[PDB]
Amino acid sequence: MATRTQFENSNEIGVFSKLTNTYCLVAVGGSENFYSAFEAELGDAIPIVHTTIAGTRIIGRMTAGNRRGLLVPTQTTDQELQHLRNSLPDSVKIQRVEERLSALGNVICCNDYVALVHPDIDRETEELISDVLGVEVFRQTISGNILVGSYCSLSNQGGLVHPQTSVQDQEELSSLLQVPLVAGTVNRGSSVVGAGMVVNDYLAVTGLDTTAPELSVIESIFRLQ
Amino acid sequence: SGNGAQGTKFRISLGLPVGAIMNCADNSGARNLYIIAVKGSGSRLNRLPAASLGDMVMATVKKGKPELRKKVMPAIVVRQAKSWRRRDGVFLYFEDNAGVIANPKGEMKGSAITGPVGKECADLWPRVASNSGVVV
Amino acid sequence: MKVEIDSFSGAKIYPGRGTLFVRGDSKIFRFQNSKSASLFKQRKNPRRIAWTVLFRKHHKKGI
Amino acid sequence: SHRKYEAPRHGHLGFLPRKRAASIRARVKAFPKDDRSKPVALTSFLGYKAGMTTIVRDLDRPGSKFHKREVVEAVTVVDTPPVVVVGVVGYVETPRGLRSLTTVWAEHLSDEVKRRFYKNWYKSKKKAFTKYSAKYAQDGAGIERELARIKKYASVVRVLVHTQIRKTPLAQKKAHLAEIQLNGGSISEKVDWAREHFEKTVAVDSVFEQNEMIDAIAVTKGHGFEGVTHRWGTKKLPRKTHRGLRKVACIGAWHPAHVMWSVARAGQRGYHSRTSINHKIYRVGKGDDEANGATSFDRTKKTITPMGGFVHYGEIKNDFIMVKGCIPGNRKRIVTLRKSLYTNTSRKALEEVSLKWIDTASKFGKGRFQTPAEKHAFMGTLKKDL
RNA sequence: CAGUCAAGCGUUCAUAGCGACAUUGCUUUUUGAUUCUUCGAUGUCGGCUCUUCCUAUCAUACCGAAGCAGAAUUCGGUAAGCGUUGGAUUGUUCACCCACUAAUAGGGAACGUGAGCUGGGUUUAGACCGUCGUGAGACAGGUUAGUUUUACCCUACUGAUGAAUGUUACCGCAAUAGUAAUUGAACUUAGUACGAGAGGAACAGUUCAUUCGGAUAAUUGGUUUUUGCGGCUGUCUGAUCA
RNA sequence: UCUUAAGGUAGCCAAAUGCCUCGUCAUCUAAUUAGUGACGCGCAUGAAUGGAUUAACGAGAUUCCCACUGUCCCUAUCUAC
RNA sequence: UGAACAGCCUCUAGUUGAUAGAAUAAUGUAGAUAAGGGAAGUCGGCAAAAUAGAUCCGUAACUUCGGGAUAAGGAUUGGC
Ligand SMILES: [Mg+2]
Ligand SMILES: [Mg+2]
Ligand SMILES: [Mg+2]
Ligand SMILES: [Mg+2]
Repeated sequence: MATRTQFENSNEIGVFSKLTNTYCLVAVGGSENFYSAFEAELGDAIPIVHTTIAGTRIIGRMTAGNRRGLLVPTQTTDQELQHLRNSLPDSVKIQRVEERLSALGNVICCNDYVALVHPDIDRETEELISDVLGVEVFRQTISGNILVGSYCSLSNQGGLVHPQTSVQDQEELSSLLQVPLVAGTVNRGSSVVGAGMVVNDYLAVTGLDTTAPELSVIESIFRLQ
Repeated sequence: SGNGAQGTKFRISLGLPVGAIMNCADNSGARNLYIIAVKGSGSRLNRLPAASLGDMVMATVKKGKPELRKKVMPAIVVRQAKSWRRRDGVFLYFEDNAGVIANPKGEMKGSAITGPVGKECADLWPRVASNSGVVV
Repeated sequence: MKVEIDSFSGAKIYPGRGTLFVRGDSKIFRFQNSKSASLFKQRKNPRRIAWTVLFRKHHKKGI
Repeated sequence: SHRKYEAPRHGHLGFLPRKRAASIRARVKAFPKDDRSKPVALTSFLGYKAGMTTIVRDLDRPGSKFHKREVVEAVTVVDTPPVVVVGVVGYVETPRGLRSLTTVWAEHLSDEVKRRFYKNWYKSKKKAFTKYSAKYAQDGAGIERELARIKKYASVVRVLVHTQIRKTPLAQKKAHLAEIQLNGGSISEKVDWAREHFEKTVAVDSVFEQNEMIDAIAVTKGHGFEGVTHRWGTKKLPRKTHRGLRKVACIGAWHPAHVMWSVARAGQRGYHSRTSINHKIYRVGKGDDEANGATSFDRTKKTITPMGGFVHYGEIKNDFIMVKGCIPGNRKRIVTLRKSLYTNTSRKALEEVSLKWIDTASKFGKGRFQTPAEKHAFMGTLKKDL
């Protein structure tokens, strides 16, 4: 399933949510339908944490997540950090990042094995990503889009990239990430695919205005069947 | 703001009246935006309609590309440079006035934002938070 | 609460006190008062202003 | 002809005349409505405004964007020594309104309350209530006939109380005396409570408690004669205006051939009695206690007084009320704090408030330190300290 | 500006909404008509500022009717409590566009308001052009430059004292007078009711905001004769210190 | 061809001269009864009543732009008299 | 000091005259400063602000070839 969901009318689910294999994060100011989608589809096996990052309802663009670790910005308060430490399982590691770009979901596009980052990140932050997430890192842009997290949706099975992407960039990124990539649109043609939707190994959640060919492209590239 | 607001906004000290020229932060090829109107502003005799951070305004491109000049379009203020108070009581300000171009529903005409944006704007507009590099 | 440090003088900043300034290169400065804020805007070097923590650390005064 | 552009009226017509108040202590024009089921308690209290400070607390509003997040708010401090009960009075109700019929005083009156009955205290024989105390020290003869008179009549019982001005840093020495309504029990229970509490002190926590919405009645800060531009907020006339520009241009039409009362004019600004409602109590502090300024999270033993004392006031050695926001009147002024005239739910009047940190830095400048121990620890040793 | 009658329009159907041929009125925010008052002078444009009043109600409150399924809209009632904006051009009133908004309703008060302002226009004397005139000169033709006086009196209004009520002091009562709050958005209800679909509400609840008002100065900003501290120029006190 | 002494030539223009008129088209602006460039059956332009052009100059009249600012949003404070 | 019988301070000489005292309300007259915006004010940028000396670099259209021109636009300046 690519599950049709709105955040109070918003068809961008990746902005307000962060979904990994092991956990899920949702914003505190959410509707009953928005919570019920993650509660029904994810089930009781996977914890869902209602969280606020840096005083903001936006959490997907603020944080970058992995099954092994979670990265939070410097502006995240101690109460939010302690609540995430209690609510999250003991396996994941939560570490604050002290870096100027500070919006880790926009900066970092990552999965379990390999990650794409903004080219201009600091070397200490790159080593921190490689340490906490245990993930090999490449500094690359998707056809000149420096915000790889906003302009790519990535999982273990496959990836969706920006629609206006050069084909040469598509095989280059596909060989670099060792996963097949498809250029496509989400939410009735919105270009920002990573902000448009969240995905993991068995679930994808998207906006209600995402059309049927777009949803078919999602389930084909992410192998959710 | 008005239609495309995702939630409400606390009152930010108004810093951009009508006639203000702010930098154009996105990559749409426009250089500055000239504010002619503020969405949702009230009516008082002699009072100029002023804008704050996170507000949607009506603006014209005074300097930039000729297909963007000589027409009115909606814009969103992302940097204010007039100091305002949050409910945790810090007084903060950027060093320039800056906004981006959008449609009336709020999605950006451009694709990337240079420089910081305010969290009071990023929470209120998700497309701005999507294309934003750093949110403070 | 959190007690922040002055970006110019190293003084302790209590909640609701002073100002904050986000520069165009996305760097955050925090000023405890208008005196240190105005010295920052006048572009003085804190290594040469005699009452700052960075000056006293440089000059080994009370260290 | 008609006004070309509409605009709202400058100023509020219900706050006229903008004259100076009759006294420096504002009158309580209305008390909370009585019900004869609760125990006998006062409806109000007297204190002295000391100054303002900030706090940090965790906001609890289920639905706000700042839910479960720290906010910093401005509070004002009212120094409240325990008030001394001297006297009760009863009011019968006539077709021309309420009317007092008797007043029964306490026996021993202190000097600070009997200074209220004098303009030249230093040259006096101090003969005040001397024949009244001579009416006392019999068995009961001239006393409980007036008390049973208040029981037999007098549908409203009010208590004469007076502050303890000598416990405050004020240099006045002459206490303030007031009537406070009792709002519990029957008439006999009210006057029995008063008779038992003659010459006795009543503390502020007996009448107030935390998270209670109260009203402040006080006379505002005076400003003397003021022009129309700041007194009423009218628009300044343009720069090239002959004969001045802080004025109102048209003060009326040709007809009616008089200046109207509704036209804004120059005169006295400030020193008006005001009643400001719905102020939440954050802390009822005890003066017989160190760590008044400490919370459960801060836990550093410091009193509520800032560094160098409150500016123009001094110390807070007595009990105090920390109340949210601004109240009318300036520092060192008598202020009457009153219970609310109605029950407010509002999901804001019912919020339970627990403070996290209280500011005790100096208000006589940009204070950097909360305690002298913290200042000494930060700055190290000085030349004056050996 | 409002009625009465109703041949017709409205698929059908006079009157949901309109309404010809006729006819009865109201108003003095149009322009006329008249010459009553003023020629030993009542300062004739417009704008700015400010108060109050009227209702023939643009919006907001509660309702009735529909060619009212919902959404949007139209007609009407009680209603003047409350509001009715920012600009480009023009001296303008008016107009015409841009835009926001719940809405950008109409008017009066000596065509409100010049010892309140302004002086762009009109409307003296300088000057130019066009037309007219032999000419001096003329032109609800165009253009440019052109002194805006006085309140200290009485009343009114805003504030401030105060004799006399045996004296003085404290605490009060309340006749009368005034009065104040206003409007919107978002979430949810709910893609629900309704509908064939396109579309698409409302009540209760929550969080904010606009306009207004009364205070206040903990914080932030402004202000500096704290001439408080430091720096700098020129000169003077022989230099130094000051 | 008529009429007349002869019928406005070269140039110029909604010009300080154009009633209609806020003329029409373009440009300038988000929007222009303003400005500029064109057009000309020009109420009523025009050749020492001087026509057209023109560098430099102007306490002359008008429009736009940059800088600048309490002119303004929206007022606040200080000094002397 | 400085280009300078500019402005500012001093020497010789000459005055110390102009009803005074006490407070520091409004409105004035004269002098000033203002966050953010920058003519949205107004008939109209009225008024105020900004620029400013000197040295070096650089300087357009047009022109009656003389100018425009300090065009515009940049950099520097103390003491030892
Ligand atoms: Mg105006
Ligand atoms: Mg008028
Ligand atoms: Mg009107
Ligand atoms: Mg202070």
